[PDB]
Amino acid sequence: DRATWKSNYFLKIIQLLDDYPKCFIVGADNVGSKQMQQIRMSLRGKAVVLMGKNTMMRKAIRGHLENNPALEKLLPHIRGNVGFVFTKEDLTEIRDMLRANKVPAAARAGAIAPCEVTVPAQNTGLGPEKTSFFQALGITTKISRGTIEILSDVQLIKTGDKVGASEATLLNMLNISPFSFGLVIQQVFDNGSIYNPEVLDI
Amino acid sequence: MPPKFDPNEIKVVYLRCTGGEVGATSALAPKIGPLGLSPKKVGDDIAKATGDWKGLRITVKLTIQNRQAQIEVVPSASALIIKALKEPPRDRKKQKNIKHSGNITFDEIVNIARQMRHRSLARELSGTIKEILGTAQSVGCNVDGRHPHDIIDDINSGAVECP
Amino acid sequence: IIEPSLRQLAQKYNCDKMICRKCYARLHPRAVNCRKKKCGHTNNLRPKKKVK
Amino acid sequence: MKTILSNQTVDIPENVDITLKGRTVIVKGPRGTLRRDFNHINVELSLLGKKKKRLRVDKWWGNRKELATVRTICSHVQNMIKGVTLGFRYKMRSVYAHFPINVVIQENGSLVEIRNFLGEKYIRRVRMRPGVACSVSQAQKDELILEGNDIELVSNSAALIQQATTVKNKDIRKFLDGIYVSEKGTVQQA
RNA sequence: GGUGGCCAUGGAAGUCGGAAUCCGCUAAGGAGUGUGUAACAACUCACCUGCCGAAUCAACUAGCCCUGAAAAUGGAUGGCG
Ligand SMILES: [Mg+2]
Ligand SMILES: [Zn+2]
Repeated sequence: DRATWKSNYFLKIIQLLDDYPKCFIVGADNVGSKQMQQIRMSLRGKAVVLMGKNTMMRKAIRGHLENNPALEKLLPHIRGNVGFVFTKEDLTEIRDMLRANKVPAAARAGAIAPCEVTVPAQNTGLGPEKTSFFQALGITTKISRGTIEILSDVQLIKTGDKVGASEATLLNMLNISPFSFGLVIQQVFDNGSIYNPEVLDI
Repeated sequence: MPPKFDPNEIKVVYLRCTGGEVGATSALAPKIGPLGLSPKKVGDDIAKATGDWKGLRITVKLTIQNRQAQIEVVPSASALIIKALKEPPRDRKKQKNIKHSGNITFDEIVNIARQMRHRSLARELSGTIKEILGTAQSVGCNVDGRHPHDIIDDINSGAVECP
Repeated sequence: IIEPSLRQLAQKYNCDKMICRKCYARLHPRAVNCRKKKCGHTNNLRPKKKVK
Repeated sequence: MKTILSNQTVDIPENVDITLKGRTVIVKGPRGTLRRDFNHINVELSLLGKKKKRLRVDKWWGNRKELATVRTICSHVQNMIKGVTLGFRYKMRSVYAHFPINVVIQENGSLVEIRNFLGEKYIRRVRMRPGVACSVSQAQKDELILEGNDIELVSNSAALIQQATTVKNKDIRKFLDGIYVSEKGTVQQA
């Protein structure tokens, strides 16, 4: 292992940067080895997932080929766990939408993201009293026979504001599963273009 | 099975291995079997009739529950079939020269083996599994007058007929 | 009796230790070397015995 | 081999004002003032950053074993800064099978009073050092909070009661009782 | 993962022990370093990633000191040091 086997990987990345002009930059922060086995067979008709390491900053050395330019805009995104998924048949969003499977969900304290999180005034179904994660904050609740309700509603936390630990743990007890977007898609490249998942991009 | 002790059919799965005749030494499943409304004896000896007329060299064994019905299917395991692809059955009370015996062809019967490898493998189509289940040997040693050893390097068949 | 996270606090402080085979001196888990001048700074270490 | 130079800059925050009397560093921030002498270690402590931005410790004609110490001074200074901005908090959770360790602070910090560890009649007493305010916690059951500016002082004092509470002539694999440190942190976190 | 792989069944599905003994997904994961587990799991370690920024590591071999190193009227580099 590793002056030859290294110099081997180099010839397979340089191949799919030429042959495959459609590039999907994927974030796999949480993943299993049996997970990827299944994602590659569920997309065997279509895509080619390519997993490497630091060296992915060798778009420079295909760009060095006295040849390609716009590969400079691929530079800021080879950072903090990333792989690319090269595909012939793309065709825009429509294969990209069917990829989004079950997952986070999750939700953790110290996070920020997506939109205004709501908990429609629905009857919870947790064990009785269990009102202490509501009583700690402030929502109007009642024991109608046995199980618990919220008899009112509002947005708990708004966009840009931090989610506390007690307001995170109560949301994942309720089954309401928001704040997430990891193993899915980070930034597309299609012909020197700069897409942005805030939302036209799909 | 869910807030209060419910069910709603019985279509629940349990898997077992091993098999001489059946069991019966104050034993079968228990733990999973008893609470479940099955038994230890009738749904034991009906596991004979289906896991029989030749299996007597260890098995894998999925038993599907329906109310108190235990369906005794023999789901084929990759090495179990390659032990039953042998110059086969000597069985028990000799045996004695042991089960490292090892000489058995399976030239296209390993094709039929890698065919009956139902789903499991998440497969590149034959030409790689042909080598996965060809490489898992210890008994036989490949095709009439060869060794697995040198099939691994190549396989000028199967490839474009299995896709 | 004694809650798991609570226990494995005390364990951290009395049980997971290396120990010198020469001087019986008690050492942290990472030790590749003893502290003591008496044994001659040995390297002959073993884990402290986990109670059955 | 003597190494011509080794050095290190500590990045001092806008809150605090260190002012070194020759070698002796004094530090005053929000919380209080600390002092410490490096009248042993023998280095050159400059305060190069104007406005007041850098402590820089030199070391200079130093062989290996004094080069070590460049970084250790550099530490007891950060460790002061964290102490006089934030202030430290060591938590220590009492642990047992059976006899409830029965703690009771008794002037302000100062006297930490321990009946009943392992059914023992002798009531262990422990002094804190100056500037160390012990206090029995809330929001948790068997748990002390040792607050102070000085790491040195706060962690003898943890250790004093952590060590005052030791069993003898037993299996301390089995007899896992006493008071011990669970969480070294700060008062304010930022 | 193919996978209660094979031997061993007393359990050893990676693991009291051994022949062995390699493919897929590959990224990379040894048919396994261990914990431990009746066996698993659960955990861990190889392998491989994420984050950081430039020197790092291992076995020898020598120099100097430390240990091995324990004796009886009090105590001798000559003493003082
Ligand atoms: Mg005793
Ligand atoms: Zn020692």
